[PDB]
Amino acid sequence: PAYTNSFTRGVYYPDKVFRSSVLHSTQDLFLPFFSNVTWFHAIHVSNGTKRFDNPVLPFNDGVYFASTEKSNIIRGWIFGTTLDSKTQSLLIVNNATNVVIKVCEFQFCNDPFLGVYYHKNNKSWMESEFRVYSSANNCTFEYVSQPFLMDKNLREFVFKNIDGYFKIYSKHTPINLVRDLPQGFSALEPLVDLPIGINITRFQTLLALHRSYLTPGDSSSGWTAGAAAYYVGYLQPRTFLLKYNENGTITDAVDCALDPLSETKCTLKSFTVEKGIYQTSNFRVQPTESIVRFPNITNLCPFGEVFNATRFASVYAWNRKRISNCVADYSVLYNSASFSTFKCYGVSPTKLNDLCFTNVYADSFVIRGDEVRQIAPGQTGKIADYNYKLPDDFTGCVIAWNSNNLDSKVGGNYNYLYRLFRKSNLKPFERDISTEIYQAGSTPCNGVEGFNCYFPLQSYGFQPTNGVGYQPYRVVVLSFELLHAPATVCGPKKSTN
Amino acid sequence: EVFNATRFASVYAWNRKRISNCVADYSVLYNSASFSTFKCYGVSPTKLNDLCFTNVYADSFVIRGDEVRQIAPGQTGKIADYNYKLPDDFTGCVIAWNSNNLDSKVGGNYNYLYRLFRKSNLKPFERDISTEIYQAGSTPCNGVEGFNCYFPLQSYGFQPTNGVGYQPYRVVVLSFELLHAPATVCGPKKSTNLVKNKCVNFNFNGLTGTGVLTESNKKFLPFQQFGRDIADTTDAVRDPQ
Amino acid sequence: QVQLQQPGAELVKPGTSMKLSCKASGYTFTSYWMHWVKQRPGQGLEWIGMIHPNSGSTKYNENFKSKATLTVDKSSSTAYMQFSSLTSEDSAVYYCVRSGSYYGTTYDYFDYWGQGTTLTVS
Amino acid sequence: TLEILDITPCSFGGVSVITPGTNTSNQVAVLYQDVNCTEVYSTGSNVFQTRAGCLIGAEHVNNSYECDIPIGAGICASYQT
Amino acid sequence: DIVLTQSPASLAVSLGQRATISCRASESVNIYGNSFMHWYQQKPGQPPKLLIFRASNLESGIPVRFSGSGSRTDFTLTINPVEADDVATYYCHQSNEDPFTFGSGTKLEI
Amino acid sequence: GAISSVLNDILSRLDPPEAEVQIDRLITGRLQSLQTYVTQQLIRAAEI
Amino acid sequence: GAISSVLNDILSRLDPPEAEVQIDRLITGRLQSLQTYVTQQLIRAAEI
Ligand SMILES: *[C@@H]1O[C@H](CO)[C@@H](O)[C@H](O)[C@H]1NC(C)=O
Ligand SMILES: *[C@@H]1O[C@H](CO)[C@@H](O)[C@H](O)[C@H]1NC(C)=O
Ligand SMILES: *[C@@H]1O[C@H](CO)[C@@H](O)[C@H](O)[C@H]1NC(C)=O
Ligand SMILES: *[C@@H]1O[C@H](CO)[C@@H](O)[C@H](O)[C@H]1NC(C)=O
Ligand SMILES: *[C@@H]1O[C@H](CO)[C@@H](O)[C@H](O)[C@H]1NC(C)=O
Ligand SMILES: *[C@@H]1O[C@H](CO)[C@@H](O)[C@H](O)[C@H]1NC(C)=O
Repeated sequence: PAYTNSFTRGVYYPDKVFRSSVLHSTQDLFLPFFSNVTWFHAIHVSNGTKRFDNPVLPFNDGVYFASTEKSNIIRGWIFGTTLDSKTQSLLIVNNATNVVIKVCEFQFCNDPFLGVYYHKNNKSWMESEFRVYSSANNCTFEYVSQPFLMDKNLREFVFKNIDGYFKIYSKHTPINLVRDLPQGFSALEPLVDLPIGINITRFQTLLALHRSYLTPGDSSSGWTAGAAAYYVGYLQPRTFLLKYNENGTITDAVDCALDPLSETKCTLKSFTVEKGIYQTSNFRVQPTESIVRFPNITNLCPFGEVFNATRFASVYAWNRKRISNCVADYSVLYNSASFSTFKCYGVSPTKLNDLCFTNVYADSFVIRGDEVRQIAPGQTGKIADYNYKLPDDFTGCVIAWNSNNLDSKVGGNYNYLYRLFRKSNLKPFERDISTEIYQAGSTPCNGVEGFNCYFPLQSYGFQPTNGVGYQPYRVVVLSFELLHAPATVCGPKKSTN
Repeated sequence: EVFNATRFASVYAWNRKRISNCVADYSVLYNSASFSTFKCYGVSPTKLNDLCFTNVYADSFVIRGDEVRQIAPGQTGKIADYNYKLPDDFTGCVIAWNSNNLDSKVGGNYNYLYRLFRKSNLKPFERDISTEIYQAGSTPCNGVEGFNCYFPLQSYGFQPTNGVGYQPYRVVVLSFELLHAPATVCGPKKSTNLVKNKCVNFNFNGLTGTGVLTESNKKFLPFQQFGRDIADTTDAVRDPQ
Repeated sequence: QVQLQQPGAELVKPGTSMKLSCKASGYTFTSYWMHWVKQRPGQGLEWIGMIHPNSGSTKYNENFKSKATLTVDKSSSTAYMQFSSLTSEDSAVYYCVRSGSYYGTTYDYFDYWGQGTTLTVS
Repeated sequence: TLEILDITPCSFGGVSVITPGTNTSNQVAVLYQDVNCTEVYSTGSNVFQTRAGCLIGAEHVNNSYECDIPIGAGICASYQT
Repeated sequence: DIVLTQSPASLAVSLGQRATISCRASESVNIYGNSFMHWYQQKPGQPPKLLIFRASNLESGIPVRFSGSGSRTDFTLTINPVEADDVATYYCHQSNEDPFTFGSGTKLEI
Repeated sequence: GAISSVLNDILSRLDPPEAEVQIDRLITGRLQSLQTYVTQQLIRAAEI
Repeated sequence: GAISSVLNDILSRLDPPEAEVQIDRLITGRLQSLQTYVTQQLIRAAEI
């Protein structure tokens, strides 16, 4: 793709309002003056070898399509968001009889094209069949009129989508230029406005393919596609000072943003500006970034104390503490690598800082190392069922870390206990401080101990020699909830350098 | 068929249909007592006949009763912000009438949907039919419904026993725009003979001005209808007839 | 497990006000929330009122607000409800109700209910 | 931190072009009124600084000429070979 | 207040087959993510038995056959292996506000 | 701030009860513009 | 007459639809202040 200058082209009629000797300046989607326009060349013969290349060029809020070919090789265009059956697709077809603009939900083929055949008696290339879409569903609009594409000649078309309307402006002027857009000014009258009502993201040119191409032969004997020369530009929202002559034709225009001189013309609303200094605009330096600074978190929630402490409650007597009315920093909690287990089932731990929850709870308890996995949302386990239960729908963090140094020693930690036997599985987030013997059995023993009656609580054995399976791994379950009340505990307000 | 149709679409995907190349008698609509609310924002209900409009759009959908107020230029709400948003500078008239006996049955009528959750605000006069699951923000979720993510379409609860504010109210939003393009559909005001060189009151497709008409040598291109001057007051008009 | 005891059936004359309570076993009565409900066959269950046994306020539904007096006894783990101007339509089978919460301050779940006593005025 | 930060507003100024007659030429010189050239046609094109502002597009001349287009603060621009 | 309309009321489903019943409240029972809905197993002349005491929480000691689904006003119950004796009247209840209303009733038969 | 800048359109578009607010917007704006123009003309005429 | 003299707060603590009314009150007030200032400047500049 070789680029060429726009050279003050793409100027069309903004509104269907007559004006005579009026220097009316309006802002509209326009092709910027002196813009470097890509001369796409779709199919280039090698020997006559076919090289099919119809790229999906982006719409970019307007296309200044143009072609200098007098052979009328181009026949219609393709407009669509994704060019599939799901999305509504726009079709333009320019046959000899008329122009067909048809909009439906179209399942396009890999190569959308118009197939023509040569008839010996008629000696003309009539349309054999159309092969662009496989199916036509949810059809919305159709338009038929005299073909503008047919009848040296340079054909210009601006395609715009504004408020569900398709704007097409056509102008035809014969030129002798080989491959460059003329260094001249030509306004574009509104050919037709179409209430398509769909969004167009990419633009694809459609080319007529002859019977020689339609044959599976790699070489088209009767047709050559090397003349497929077309230009594609992109329109930008620039204010323009259009000049209407006595007939209402825009003989000339200036693009305000192109250079300070054109900004001067737009300011004075005159194409000829006398020598001097003119306050065209004001220079404003935009902010590079945003900085937010806020004081230290005075009411810092004591997560450091509760997480890092010497003495904790046991699992059966697990302590529930209310973390509220303070701002809590979970960034230090997440960044800390001291804890072996940092799992937040309800919410992603990474974004725990930004969210604000009305009420936060922390549970302190002690379980064996092998049974750390038992404390999990909707987990069936002895310790999980009996003393500490976690609900299926859980919004909180379960934090565990090695506690060999904190409390494990040669002396057994007989003070800590777990409920080996209980009548029923405990409800989630329920405290179980029970001294009941729980005799149960075939017959209640009614005593401290029995053959079938056992005291619920059994002493932990914590030893350094116990190893990974039996070392403490003291576990903390953090809890979150929302009670349809204003949040009083939340992450610290962000501070930037 | 715009108003007395058997079926009307839900708010999230409403029917926008063209009205053009006709004669429009808004008076028979206005005088009708079926329409409970006839608030015209950019126009007047009585004076709709005099005007002539380039394009007429009829947006029809079924909403709950209390939500009628929030379908208006510049009002916030559930329906207004996630389902159907009118522009702040809206020129048109909203027509609403009770439909409890029509589209609400003895059992729960649940075919009408409103998008309860959406990422952000709705732009004016745009239809979003996306059914992607909405994530609150705490945790990412897949397409399957989750604890934190919900299906965005929510069904209206319509029962005959519901009172005002909980009953379906058909709303037809007639949005009118004057783009200076040739007008297509407008009032039934009878055309009269054209008068030149004499001071007359002229109503050329709703300009409604007073002046003396003289034949002009200025040439108008076929697409464009009327000219303008510095004051942006009409300096030349092409006859409609 | 948790067992709540109710009379099998109660036959009374119209216009009589009486106390109905549930004995609580297997759980601490004070901590858990105390609610009440009545059943009428062929008609939906509809709630009565709320009291927290240890230092808790009381609320009732609007239709039956103050129609029946409701109290809680810390001893015997029983909550006593008293009628007022009992009628045939007021008669229904009443169920002892216990409520539980993950964090408190809300009614997350109802864990156990009693068998219920049938207030038949036949 | 117990520190005091003076807030002065971001630099702003009126972009004033210096153009000769449209028939005479199409080249322009741009004056950025009371703006330092640091935060500033593309930059680096014969940038010259004066009290009025950062004058871009015209090269400074040590020789003194009669005023044609008054820039301000004693600077005047002319279209000369 | 909040009214619950159980749909499709009484339902008949074959043994070991998908069964779906949904009751939609007049206004949503979920406050912020968490939902307050209770589904009950009331046999004739027997106390109601819990199935699902939250949006998706399932009571311990009860078969996992009952499943939780739904959001905001609309909550759906799924029973893929419907069993013989568990069929009875089903109630759904909203715990968000003080009216504390329950469902109408949902008869189930094989 | 009025819906349209031509009095004839708003006068044909809006009934007087709510038309009068838009006409008042236009009246205030055009009166401000005319007062500004007349003041500029008075100062310029003092100069002249 | 606007509920606040800094437009950022009214653009933040109100949603637009009723916010542009206060913005109009403030725009009219500030525009009147500039017209007064420029008129006094013109008269003072005529004196100077
Ligand atoms: C100008 O065109 C050349 C090629 O002709 C291209 O490389 C360059 O990017 C263009 N400049 C633009 C688009 O600003
Ligand atoms: C307008 O169109 C006429 C048509 O013949 C042409 O003669 C004339 O040169 C055009 N331009 C002007 C300014 O009249
Ligand atoms: C660890 O303990 C220290 C006590 O010096 C405390 O400041 C810190 O916050 C604790 N870490 C965590 C993650 O709580
Ligand atoms: C449909 O409703 C309109 C508006 O009330 C009415 O004019 C028309 O007569 C109705 N249709 C029939 C067939 O009555
Ligand atoms: C522009 O900024 C630089 C910063 O290094 C400073 O030295 C210079 O004095 C500034 N210009 C003026 C006119 O103050
Ligand atoms: C003007 O004189 C200064 C003196 O140092 C010199 O640096 C500068 O280059 C001169 N400029 C020209 C254009 O001669």
